[PDB]
Parts: sequence; structure tokens; C-alpha cells
Amino acid sequence: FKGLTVLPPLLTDEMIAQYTSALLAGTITSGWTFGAGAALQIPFAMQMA
Amino acid sequence: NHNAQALNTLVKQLSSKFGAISSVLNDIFSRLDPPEAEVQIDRLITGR
Amino acid sequence: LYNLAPFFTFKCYGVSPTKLNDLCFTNVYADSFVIRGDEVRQIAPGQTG
Amino acid sequence: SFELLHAPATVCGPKKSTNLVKNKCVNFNFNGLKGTGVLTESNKKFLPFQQFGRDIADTTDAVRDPQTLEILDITPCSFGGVSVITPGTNTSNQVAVL
Ligand SMILES: *[C@@H]1O[C@H](CO)[C@@H](O)[C@H](O)[C@H]1NC(C)=O
Ligand SMILES: *[C@@H]1O[C@H](CO)[C@@H](O)[C@H](O)[C@H]1NC(C)=O
Repeated sequence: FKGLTVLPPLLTDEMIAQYTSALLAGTITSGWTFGAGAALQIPFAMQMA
Repeated sequence: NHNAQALNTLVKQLSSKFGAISSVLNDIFSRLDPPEAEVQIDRLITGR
Repeated sequence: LYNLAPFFTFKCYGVSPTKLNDLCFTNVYADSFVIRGDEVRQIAPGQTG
Repeated sequence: SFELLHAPATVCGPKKSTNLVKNKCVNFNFNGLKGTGVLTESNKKFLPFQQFGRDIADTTDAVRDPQTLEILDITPCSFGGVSVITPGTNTSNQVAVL
């Protein structure tokens, strides 16, 4: 080279995908409750109501 | 694309002479006296 | 050539006399002609006369 | 009057000749071309009239041998950055290096 290199990111794409999967599972299963304290389950129909 | 173009132009700009006789340090040192090659090296260093 | 003692003008343009031993020349013209003593002034580049 | 560019060149001063070294980081002087680099086998389809090649990224990748007429790729031998991992002076003096 000419002294110009690229450094790898700390978080791999698999880790980011895991974070996204966790967010999707939490929001599908517990609504907005998981973002304000303990995650409380609720059926999806009642959540959308 | 912006990152790639910035790095590519940084690589490409080395070929310019910046007013010196040549853009290669080895030639300047090989075919000039040190008192006369000093100014050429200074010009290239400042440009880079 | 350095064995010749009476050298009067030895100026070089773009090259150093001491660095000639380590250089190679793709083509060199031994353009030679005999001149008057003071005419060495006009043998210079970008100079009229 | 003379032209000062690189090869081809038919006029040279007195000098010595040394053999070929392959995959060793070696200081070299080819026909007045000073530098440092490692020479490796070239798979590039260099044409017979190609003297020295600035193929990619405007870099003097190759120079043709004045005796064996082989395509000698010129690359600088390996270099890189060094990082130091430490747990802290108050804790220990052990050090890991990256
Ligand atoms: C001498 O140099 C010429 C120039 O290319 C080359 O063709 C020839 O093979 C060389 N001879 C030897 C014995 O290396
Ligand atoms: C300095 O040493 C003390 C004693 O072990 C430790 O508790 C402290 O964390 C150290 N300082 C820092 C900035 O870690």
C-alpha cells in the first residue's frame, strides 16, 4: 500500500442482527412494556386494539 | 462511494510534482547534490 | 575525463557532476565544437545572444 | 546533452552485478532505479516491448531485467501498525501486543 489501511468494526453483522432480532421479539411479544421496565406479555390482537 | 473516492484521490495525488523536478524522492536524491535536492524534498513534503 | 586538469566550465543542468558515476543515459550526444575563450557565456538555456 | 529517464539505456558507468533473490526483502539498484522491495513471480501478460509497468494505482509494479529479461514485480516488504494492550499501571505490568 501507501500507508492507508482500514480497521474492522467492533460489532460484526451477526451481532447487529442478533440485536435486531431481540428488538423484534420483544416488541412482538410484549408491546412497548419491554422498553420501560419489566417485559409483560400480551396477546397481539389486544396490543393492536 | 464517498469514502472510496476520498481514499482513491489521496492515493492518486502522490503523482504530482508540486513544482519539483520529479515526483520521486529517489531520483532527486540520486541525481542532485544535497544542497540542491533539499529544496525539492521540502516542496514535495509540504505538498503531501 | 577527470584526468584532464585544465577544466574551465563544467556546469550541469538538472544533474550533479559527482552523481554521474551512478547514472545511466539512454542517449547522449557528444556535440562538440571549438569556440573563443569568452563565448562560454552564451552556452546556457533560455539565454539569448 | 542527454535524456535522464529510466530504461531502455545503452550507456552506463562501471558497476558490479549480483544474482536474483526471490521473496526476500532486498535493497536493489536496477540500472539506476534505487529502491527497496521484494521480487516475486509475475503472472501478468507483459508484452515484449513493455520496459517497466505502472499497471494499477499508478505504482511502479514491475521492471524488466537487463540480463534475464524477466518480469520482476516490485512490492515493498511487509509493514504495519503495532498496538499495545495494557490492564493499567496500578494493576499489573503484563502487556499484550496486537
Ligand atoms: C546480456 O544482456 C543482454 C541484454 O538484454 C541479454 O539479452 C543477455 O541475455 C545477457 N547475457 C547474459 C549471459 O546474461
Ligand atoms: C490505582 O490503584 C488502586 C489500587 O489497586 C486501584 O483501586 C485503582 O483503581 C487504580 N486506579 C485506576 C484509575 O484504576
